[PDB]
Amino acid sequence: VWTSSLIKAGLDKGISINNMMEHWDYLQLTVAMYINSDSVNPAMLPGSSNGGGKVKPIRGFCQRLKGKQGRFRGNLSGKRVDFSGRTVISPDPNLSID
Amino acid sequence: VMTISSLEQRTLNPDLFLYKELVKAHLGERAASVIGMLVALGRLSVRELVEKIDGMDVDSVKTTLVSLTQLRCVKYLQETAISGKKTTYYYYNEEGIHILLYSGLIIDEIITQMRVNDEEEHKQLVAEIVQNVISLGSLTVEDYLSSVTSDSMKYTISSLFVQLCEMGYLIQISKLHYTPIEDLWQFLYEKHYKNIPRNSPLSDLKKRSQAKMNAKTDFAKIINKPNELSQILTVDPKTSLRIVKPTVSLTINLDRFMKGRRSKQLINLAKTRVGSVTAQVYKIALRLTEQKSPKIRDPLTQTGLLQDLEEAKSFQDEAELVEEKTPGLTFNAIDLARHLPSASLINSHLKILASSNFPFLNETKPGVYYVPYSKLMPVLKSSVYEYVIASTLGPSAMRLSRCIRDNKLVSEKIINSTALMKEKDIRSTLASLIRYNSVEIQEVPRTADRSASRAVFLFRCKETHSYNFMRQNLEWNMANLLFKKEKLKQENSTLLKKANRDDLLPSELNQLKMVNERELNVFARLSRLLSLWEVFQMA
Amino acid sequence: TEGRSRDGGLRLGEMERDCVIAYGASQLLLERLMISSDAFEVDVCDKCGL
Amino acid sequence: ELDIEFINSLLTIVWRFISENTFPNGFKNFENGPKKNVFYAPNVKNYSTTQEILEFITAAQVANVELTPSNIRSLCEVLVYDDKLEKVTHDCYRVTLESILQMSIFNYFKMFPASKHDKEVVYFDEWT
DNA sequence: TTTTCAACATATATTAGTAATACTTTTTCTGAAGATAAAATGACTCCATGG
DNA sequence: CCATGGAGTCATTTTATCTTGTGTCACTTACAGAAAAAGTATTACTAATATATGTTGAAAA
Ligand SMILES: [Zn+2]
Repeated sequence: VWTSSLIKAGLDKGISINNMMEHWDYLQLTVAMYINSDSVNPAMLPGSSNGGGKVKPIRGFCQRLKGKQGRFRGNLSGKRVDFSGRTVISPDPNLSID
Repeated sequence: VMTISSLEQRTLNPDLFLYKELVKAHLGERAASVIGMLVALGRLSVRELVEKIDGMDVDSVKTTLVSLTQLRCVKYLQETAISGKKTTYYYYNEEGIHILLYSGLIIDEIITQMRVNDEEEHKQLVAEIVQNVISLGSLTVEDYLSSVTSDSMKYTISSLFVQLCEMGYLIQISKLHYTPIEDLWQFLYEKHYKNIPRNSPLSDLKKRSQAKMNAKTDFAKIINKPNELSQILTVDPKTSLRIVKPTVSLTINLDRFMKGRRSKQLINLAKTRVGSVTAQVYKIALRLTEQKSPKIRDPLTQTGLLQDLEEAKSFQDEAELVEEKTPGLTFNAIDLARHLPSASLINSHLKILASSNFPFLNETKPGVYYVPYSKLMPVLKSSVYEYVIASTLGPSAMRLSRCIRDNKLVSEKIINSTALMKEKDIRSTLASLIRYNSVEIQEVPRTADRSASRAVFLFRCKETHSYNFMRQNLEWNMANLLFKKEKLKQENSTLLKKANRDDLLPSELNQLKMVNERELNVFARLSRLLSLWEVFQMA
Repeated sequence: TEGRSRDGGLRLGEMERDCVIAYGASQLLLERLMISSDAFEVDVCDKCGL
Repeated sequence: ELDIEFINSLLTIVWRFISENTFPNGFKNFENGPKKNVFYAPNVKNYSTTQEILEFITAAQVANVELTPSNIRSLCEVLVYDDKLEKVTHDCYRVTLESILQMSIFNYFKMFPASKHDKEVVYFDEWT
């Protein structure tokens, strides 16, 4: 929203051609950054709410749907269950089979 | 959100969209939605339609199909593969529904032939003629005049009669006539590689160029066969004068409606840059020569054949000199000074032709007063676009958009030099423009690989994309405007049929003039936008 | 939710679920990965399914 | 010049002279007053303005310095871009007759929108 | 020599009025392996002229 | 008329690349500076008060 309404109030009156396409670019890098991993920091540097600490885990998107157990594999086909129980074991041979 | 948004009805339907509302707004019902499928999905076969539209097989398809064909709303072909049997393939006719799309300025074409009889029912007569002709599609003066009352004056009835000829109105539509041009270039591109009497195995070039040459020269008379042939014109029956061949079915040839509607635009361009008097001289000067100029007919096979890094030029320059030469003898050396108001000594008033100099006309055989033509239109059309973004984007937009025209791929620093204003303005009247396309962008990287703030920008034209930003004008309100016409029909939808079959009430009288003046506005718009749209689609 | 502490509930992994497939137990599997875990109603529009 | 305004201040003046250079002076009263076929044989008048501008600029009546032939050329380039006037044969220049702009159809001027109530209008946006 | 006094004085705070200057702020404002491809490799052939 | 030279297209490698990698608990802990604006601290005045502070010094032991 921010880097958009920038260009929205921009391009109406102020800014400039050279100080435009780097914004609109940066828009492109967020919206793609948004739905997938790809680009991390090819010396592009971040926007609002950074601090400049070099934080690698920047996404909670394509990954949440993708690998490991985010969701697709673990949380959907692999659903955690209900009405269950877990415990250690001990033999009871005086008990029948089954 | 509120539905007054009007997005669904708006953005996602280009190209095709116009058609399936036109026919819907015109024919409608099942008769429409078939074409909507036909344009979108390309060439299509009779049976294959039903797998999609769910139109009650071989019922609507057949009935609505011929329902289109007499109105020539489809392009029609049939053939067989090597296995056998037969099959039929279709298209959306030419510009086609286009014929419907004007139909008003085709009413205005009276004004040309309107001369020699003015302020008459004869006007109303020939108007009734044409408005019946397009509506009924193909006609025959034998069946039409037969349905027309007897015991009246035949050669007086017919109006056209000896006029049917002119440039416009009608021609026989013959067989492969509306078989698609592109494909008949293939069928005619047979017979040549098809028949090679084992000439030489070497040099497919001798096979190739000769083929295309054979393909070109054999194609020539193909469109000229309908163009004019005396089978219509010459006939002179007994107890009568020269007649057409009413035995033949004819249909309006839009090419001379192309030419006619266009020459008006050539006027309104000239009616600017010269004086109104000599302007008028240019106004009638076309009326004599508006006949043979190919105009919107000249692109023709410019569709359908691969262009060339050379042969495309040998096709261009051919169209450059051609009719400026042979029809150049049909063109204007000494005009009759046809009618004119100027008066008294009229001759040097005619010598004013040279007053037309830039940017058009003003060429001849050396010193006979005359105009170039087949080359004229090419050096004319390119400069017909004029102001297409005036009183829309603001005048400031012109000056630099015009400036971007002179030089090319120019950077805003020196735009700020040649053109001038505080950059605060440029970054509006330019940046605000680029959203509407035109200028596009060139950019080159400097002291980087490619980056954000590590390069410089340049601005170019690509007038194709420019001249193509106004084909949205098609989808623009020719989209919406025609809805306006339709989606309001529901206000009186119950009142409309009441008012038609009644010939009362206060509220009936109330919104009659409302919805009507409303209409007359919506079609006023349609005429205006149409007049603008007359340019970009061809020429 | 995961583990003890939080609460309970346990895990049928992509690896394990195959087991009940091999038996060919339908109503059990659907009784496990559906009713027992998240049973949820959705209202879908036949036209333009969403 | 300088980089800021009072550019068109002199532009509107030079345009008025260049107009007189084309055909005779304004002559707008009734239907056709202009040029009466440009004196005799509009072709026989072959005329620029160009260099003469500097001699006309001598009139001053404004706070400035003089100005070079070069920059004048750009001053004229702007009115080529605005299409107030026309560039022909190097330094030769005409006017586009769009002095009439001063005062179906094509002419954004002498036209006005409705722009109330009825929703059927032709914008240049809402397709975009 | 030292200590207590004293004592002298001078800030310290209020409320003003100026008036003027100087001085900080603030607020704009911009300059791990195995598919996929890309290109260099090379053979094929159309097509050039000439003895 | 035909062998030649030159190029144009078209298989064919070999380089540059990206997606994966057994399962479950149970805790765990946007650059910086520039300019404009706002406002203020002295900068004198009495004028009462009553500590602090310094010094010093004078006065006393
Ligand atoms: Zn729905």
